[PDB]
Amino acid sequence: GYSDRVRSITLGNSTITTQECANVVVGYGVWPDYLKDSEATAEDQPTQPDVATCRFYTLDSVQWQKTSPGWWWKLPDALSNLGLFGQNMQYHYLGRTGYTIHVQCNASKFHQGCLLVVCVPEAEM
Amino acid sequence: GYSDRVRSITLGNSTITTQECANVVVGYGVWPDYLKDSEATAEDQPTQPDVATCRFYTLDSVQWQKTSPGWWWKLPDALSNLGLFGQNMQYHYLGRTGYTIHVQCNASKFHQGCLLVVCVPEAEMGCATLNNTPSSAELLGGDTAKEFADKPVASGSNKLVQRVVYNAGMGVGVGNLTIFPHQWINLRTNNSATIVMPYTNSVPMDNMFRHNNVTLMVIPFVPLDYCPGSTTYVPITVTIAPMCAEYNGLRLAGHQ
Amino acid sequence: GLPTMNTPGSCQFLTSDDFQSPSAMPQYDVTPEMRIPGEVKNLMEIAEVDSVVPVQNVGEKVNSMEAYQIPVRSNEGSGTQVFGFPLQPGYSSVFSRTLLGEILNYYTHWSGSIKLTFMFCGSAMATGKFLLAYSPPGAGAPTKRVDAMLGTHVVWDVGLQSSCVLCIPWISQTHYRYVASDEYTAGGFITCWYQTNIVVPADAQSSCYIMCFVSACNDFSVRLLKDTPFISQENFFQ
Amino acid sequence: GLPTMNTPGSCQFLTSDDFQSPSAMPQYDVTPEMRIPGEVKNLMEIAEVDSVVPVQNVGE
Amino acid sequence: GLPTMNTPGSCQFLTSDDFQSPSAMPQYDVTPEMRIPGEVKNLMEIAEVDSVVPVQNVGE
Amino acid sequence: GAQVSTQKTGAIHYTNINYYKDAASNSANRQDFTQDPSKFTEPVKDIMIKSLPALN
Amino acid sequence: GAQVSTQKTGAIHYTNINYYKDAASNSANRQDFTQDPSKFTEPVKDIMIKSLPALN
Amino acid sequence: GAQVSTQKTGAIHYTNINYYKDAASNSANRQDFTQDPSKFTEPVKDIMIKSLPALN
Amino acid sequence: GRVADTVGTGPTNSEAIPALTAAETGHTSQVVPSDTMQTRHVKNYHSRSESTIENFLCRSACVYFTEYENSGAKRYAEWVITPRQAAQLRRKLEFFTYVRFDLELTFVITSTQQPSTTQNQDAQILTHQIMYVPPGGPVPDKVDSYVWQTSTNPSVFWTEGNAPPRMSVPFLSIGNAYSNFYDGWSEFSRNGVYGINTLNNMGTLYARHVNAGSTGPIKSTIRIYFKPKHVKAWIPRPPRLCQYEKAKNVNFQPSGVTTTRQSITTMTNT
Amino acid sequence: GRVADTVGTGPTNSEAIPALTAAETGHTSQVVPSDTMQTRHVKNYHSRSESTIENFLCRSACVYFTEYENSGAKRYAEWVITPRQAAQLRRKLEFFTYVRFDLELTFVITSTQQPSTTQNQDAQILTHQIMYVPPGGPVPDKVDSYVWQTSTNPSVFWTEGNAPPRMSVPFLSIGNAYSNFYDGWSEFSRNGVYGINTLNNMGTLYARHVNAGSTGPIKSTIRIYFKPKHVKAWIPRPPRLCQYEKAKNVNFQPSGVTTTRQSITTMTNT
Amino acid sequence: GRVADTVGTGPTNSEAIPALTAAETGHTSQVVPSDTMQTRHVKNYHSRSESTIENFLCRSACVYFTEYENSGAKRYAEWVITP
Ligand SMILES: CCCCCCCCCCCCCCCC(=O)O
Ligand SMILES: CCCCCCCCCCCCCCCC(=O)O
Repeated sequence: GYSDRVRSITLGNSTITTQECANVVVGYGVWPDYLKDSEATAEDQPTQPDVATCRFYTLDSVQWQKTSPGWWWKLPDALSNLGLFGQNMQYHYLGRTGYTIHVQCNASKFHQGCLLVVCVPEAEM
Repeated sequence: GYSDRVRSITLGNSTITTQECANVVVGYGVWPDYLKDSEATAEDQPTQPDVATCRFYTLDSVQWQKTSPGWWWKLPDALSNLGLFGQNMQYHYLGRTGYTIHVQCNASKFHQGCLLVVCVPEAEMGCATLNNTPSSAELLGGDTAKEFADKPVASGSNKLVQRVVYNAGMGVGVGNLTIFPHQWINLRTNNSATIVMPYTNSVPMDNMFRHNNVTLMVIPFVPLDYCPGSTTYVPITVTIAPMCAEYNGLRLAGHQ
Repeated sequence: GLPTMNTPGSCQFLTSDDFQSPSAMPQYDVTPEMRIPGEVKNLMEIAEVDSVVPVQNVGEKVNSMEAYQIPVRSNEGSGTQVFGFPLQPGYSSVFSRTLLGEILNYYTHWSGSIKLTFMFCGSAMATGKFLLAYSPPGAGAPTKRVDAMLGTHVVWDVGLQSSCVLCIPWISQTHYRYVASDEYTAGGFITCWYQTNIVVPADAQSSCYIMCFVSACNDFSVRLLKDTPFISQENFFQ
Repeated sequence: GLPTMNTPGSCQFLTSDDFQSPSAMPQYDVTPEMRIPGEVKNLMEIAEVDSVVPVQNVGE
Repeated sequence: GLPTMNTPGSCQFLTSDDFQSPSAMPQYDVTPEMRIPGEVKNLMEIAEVDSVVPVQNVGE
Repeated sequence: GAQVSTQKTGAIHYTNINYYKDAASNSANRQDFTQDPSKFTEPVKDIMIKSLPALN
Repeated sequence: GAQVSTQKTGAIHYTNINYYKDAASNSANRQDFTQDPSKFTEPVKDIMIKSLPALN
Repeated sequence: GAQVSTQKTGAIHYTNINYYKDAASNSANRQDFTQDPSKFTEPVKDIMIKSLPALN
Repeated sequence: GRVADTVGTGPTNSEAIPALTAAETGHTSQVVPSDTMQTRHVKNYHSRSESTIENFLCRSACVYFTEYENSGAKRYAEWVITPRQAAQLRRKLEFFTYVRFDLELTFVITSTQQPSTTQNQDAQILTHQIMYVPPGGPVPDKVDSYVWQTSTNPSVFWTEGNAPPRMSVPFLSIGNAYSNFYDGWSEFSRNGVYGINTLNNMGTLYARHVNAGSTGPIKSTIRIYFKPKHVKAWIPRPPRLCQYEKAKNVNFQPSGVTTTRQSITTMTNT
Repeated sequence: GRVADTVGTGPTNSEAIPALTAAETGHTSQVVPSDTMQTRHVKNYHSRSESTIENFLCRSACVYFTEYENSGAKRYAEWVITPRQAAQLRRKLEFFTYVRFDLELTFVITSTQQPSTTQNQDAQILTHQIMYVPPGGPVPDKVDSYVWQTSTNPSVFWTEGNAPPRMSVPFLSIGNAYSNFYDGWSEFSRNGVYGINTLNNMGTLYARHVNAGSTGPIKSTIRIYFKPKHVKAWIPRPPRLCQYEKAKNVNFQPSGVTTTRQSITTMTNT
Repeated sequence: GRVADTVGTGPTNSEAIPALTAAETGHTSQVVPSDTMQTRHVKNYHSRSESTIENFLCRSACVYFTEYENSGAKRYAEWVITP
């Protein structure tokens, strides 16, 4: 027995379970990873906080109204005030990261609606 | 193809099919059975009515209301007026049995509620006043459900049982009753619940009228809450099937 | 006469001692064993059984069924705190009278992993999410969800399946912890925050309820048996 | 002197106990056994023997 | 009853003696050892460590 | 010169030794179970069979 | 007819002997550790798997 | 299940047995002589030789 | 016996959901802390020993005591044997519906002078007798009655200054185990005594002075101590909540579920 | 275990310099007396046995005592368990930062009459009870309180004239060893109690008479004796200098380094 | 030592008559309950131990007592031995 509606994600301490969802769109097809030593530049040894960094965060939930146009966040600076990933951001001149975004909006069966979650590299307004 | 939501039980003539349910909690893990000859005592040959006894019975369905505290039945004497299992109870000095309890309460998707079906071996109820003891008429009724009372019972000179729910009549925490086998009827994901009780008792066989060894309890934790316009009256129904009955020491007809 | 010397400790009566004594009724005959369902060989097999938690102790409701119920209601804004209680399974009033609570009170020391099982009893159509957080000590109970994030949290979702399992891991600087209240070893904190407000259709009831459960994982252990302060007495019962 | 510790229950006299005691008349000589008809090794062999029952207890 | 004779020195409490005693809390469970730096097995390993000498005691 | 025997159970060994020179000092023998009812029941010269009439 | 066993340690043998003829005189057995939680937890007929949904 | 060891002399054996089921009931161990001064004296990373100057 | 190991785990993304289940099945999830988070390999040497039944039920406990004197009205003390006249022992046995074990009795006897004007009181060593009377046997109504000869009934003679006496008793029940809770009557008409009081007939226990011991009055105190052994158990149940009231029945006085506290959010007891 | 041998040596002329070193390295020179002079071959049979930790820490010691009477205000004595209320034992444990060992308790109880005008006092043999209460347990406020039943808590019944009672206790600490010195607070705010007082919760020890024992008043004396066994130690340190003051903390009164003497040359103490 | 087993039996129709005998012979019939009715196979673990003579006669018993004083008429007690 199994189901495709259900998914469970675990990183570090946090865990996110969802009983209704679709598959997980992965990037352009490149699963995120560390830096191979062929492309490296910085000759100092890199810090790898791992569990201290990798985990899920939850930002401020925002209301959704009939006239609500939409929203945008900037990932590299959003978290900057949260957790060690905010601290380890201020004390280093370099960083390399990849993001798992998980958006949660639920409603009963009587609520119409459709949303669009896109993740846009280098959006220049 | 298959499903875990659906179950079909067949004993003797009767059959019970349910399209929404959970698994069947079996006892403490001992599937009921006959008596091996190592532990036997009675030297008369036992009667094994089988199909005449083993089958499902349906007692009186009882209404379930927003304020309804709960209910309890005594299994060894409930059926006593029903079927041959009521007859074969009166004509024997001994009996050995195990029970399959099946509780059925259904509701639409708009009805909140939660029930607790526990099966408590040897539930011994206290008394209203501290000195006396409960009368045989108050602890029991034929096929009829006795119900609790939500607030403390005033203590007079009567024999009344202490019906407060949060003490569950035994003077324990009601929140702890889950050590005994149980299941949760939940109007969300469930419809009916099921229990299988093997024979539990200190001695290998027992008299049926004297000693009521298995007590059934249904206690709502989350009352029934529904917006107006939906149907008001939701009954609960209980189904009780003996299993692998045996009897000894045929005697005259009666209890006295 | 084999020479011998008594040692200190003779002719004393110790409560817990192990010794052989002569039988008072020689060659008594013992009735044979029977096979009784549900044989306990160890108390730990009780400690793994679920039990309800009187999460709501407020006021005089402790005399009603409502002590076991957690109100959950649709708000106009998100981030409100559903409930919270300290973790002191032998001391804190919450776990005090629970099943796990009783067995502990007999023992001074314990360690393991406590599971918390939650079950959503609300209407079948209404849905919702919740954030179950555990904040190890060192700071007060977090008063804003953003602060609860930095703990160990399981975002949990209502749906076709019902029950959830929040497994509190074992994090402490010692191996065991006092079951009695002490500030040295104090356990931690637990909170539940709305992840997304309860959404309910029309004609379906607004308010729901959520019941909590407690159990001990298979790594649980205890030590140092003692008396339990709960049960009182005056003069011998008659 | 082998070290030792008395335990609770010393210097008590129990009615049913089993212990060895020193004989008060050493090397006493016992008369030989005889073969006597009707040797009971167990009381159960009495319990199988018939006996009359005072079934009528009425009055005097 | 194995015959026996107490010897002088019974029922005395000696400060330095070596004897076995019954445990007061049977089957208690002991926390495992840890590896702590600087384990002393003998006091002589303290006596080889240097220490300053108050050679000048004069006056106040 | 010890000896070993079995205790009385239902559902083991114990070590006993005789310390004295007189038989009457030895402990009681509780364990002799030998039984032959024929010396009280059935005291007849002609052996009678259960399955047959007594006086034929 | 002695016997040998192991004490309770953490990071040895002791010699015990039964001196009496009655089982109830033997010392307590503190060491039986056998445990099978399946008789309280998991009391279901259909064995359920952790890694799978409960109600499918 | 006895054991044998040596007493403390200068210029023999004794028989000990553990009678209890708990490690803490066993007699004290007076005889462990193991000694390694290196953990207080000579706590340096570079091993120094007696026959040579300290700071070269 | 040992605690299980906690096996390490890396990250996870997958459709298998350990963290979810359904408690409606009456099935406690077996999930271990490695499932819902990342975990390091850890060996646990903790042991469950002291949680076994044997170490739980086996401790001596004071069930009861009496007072009997050397002269006057009450010259002996009589007690029927029930564990339930002492609070803290009775509770430890109410976890388990059916219990099986072999009692080990120990008595502790003490003497006390009583205020009087009697002159030239000179003590002598007292001697206490303790007699057990299985059910139905003869019952002494006076200290010098013939029954004290104890032609059969197991009896113990004790002396002050010696060690406390001890005797062990095997399993005395008729059935296959003692029964703590019994629902039913003693009479086929469902009348008469209700509850466990019917099952319990253990006989009776008596004690007396053997000799007057002095001219002045002396009151004595006896104490009984159970120490269960070889225990077996069945069918555990919830611990008792409300305070006890009577020794013959489960009767209770209704009391709240727990203690209270302030508003749900409040993190401290009150 | 044995002392090392002193190996003989003839004269020496050479550039190897045993007699010189640098103590700035924090390195105690290993030089042996054969290096700086001529030495004869000598076998030493001296043994270091009695200097081992075991023989050093293992001796019985009187930590504390109380007084409780047979009548009046104080009918029982209560004491929390700390080694530090007795001077000479506490010092022997302050060499070692972290200690590990298994206590062996021994009590010594004595009785004493008290002056009174009561007439016709006739003694009887007293019986003392000693009850241990692990932390958080119920606390008796009166001698006849139910807690003395000791349904669980290890308890000892003792009698005058017998040998002193003894019981052994295993290692009770939570961590991997007891801690003699602890720098820190009990509260994350660095407030409240400071010092080792926070780590130490051992429970409590009680004692009482079982029976009045006579008409006249009687005062009793109890004494506790520790005897560490199986000892292990870590991280030695300097012995304490200034006299003790309080049992909860290291507080001291400033005092000189040593005693004094006359001018440096003077060869005798003063 | 152990109780005998009760062997099972089905129905019976036959000219052998266990249920009848003659007590005038001074002969206690050995009939066992399986003869006069139907019986199920049953193992008995009951033991006859405590009924043996040894356990029956062996218990201490108080045969007699006297009183003798430290001064006055009766300074010693004399008794002939009879049970
Ligand atoms: C001097 C001999 C003394 C013998 C002491 C006999 C005591 C019997 C103990 C019976 C034990 C606990 C039983 C509860 C009985 C019940 O309720 O069924
Ligand atoms: C009758 C039972 C008596 C039991 C005696 C228990 C005594 C406990 C001894 C603890 C030992 C020394 C510990 C110092 C504690 C600390 O400062 O951490």
